[PDB]
Amino acid sequence: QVYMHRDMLPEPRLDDIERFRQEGFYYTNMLEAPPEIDRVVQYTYEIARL
Amino acid sequence: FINKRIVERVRVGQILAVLNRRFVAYKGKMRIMDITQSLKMGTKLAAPTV
Repeated sequence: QVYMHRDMLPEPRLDDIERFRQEGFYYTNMLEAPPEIDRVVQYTYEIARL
Repeated sequence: FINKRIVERVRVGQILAVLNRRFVAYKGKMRIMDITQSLKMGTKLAAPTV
């Protein structure tokens, strides 16, 4: 279950420094659930070759 | 007796009367290459044929 998709790295705003530091902000590319079935396009070798 | 016009006594005004055949010539930017040697057994083409 490996997918290719265009996404943006988060850019949080540091309006309050210690308030932001208190929450453990982090980012990952791990997915909570696979995408909806009708939003994906499946390639094989044959389609790419054509 | 030969039914061919090998030698003809012609007036000057008809010297250019012989130019009557079309010629078609490729320009200088073209290239002519032979591809017979490419018919080897290991080649597989991207879009398959019937």
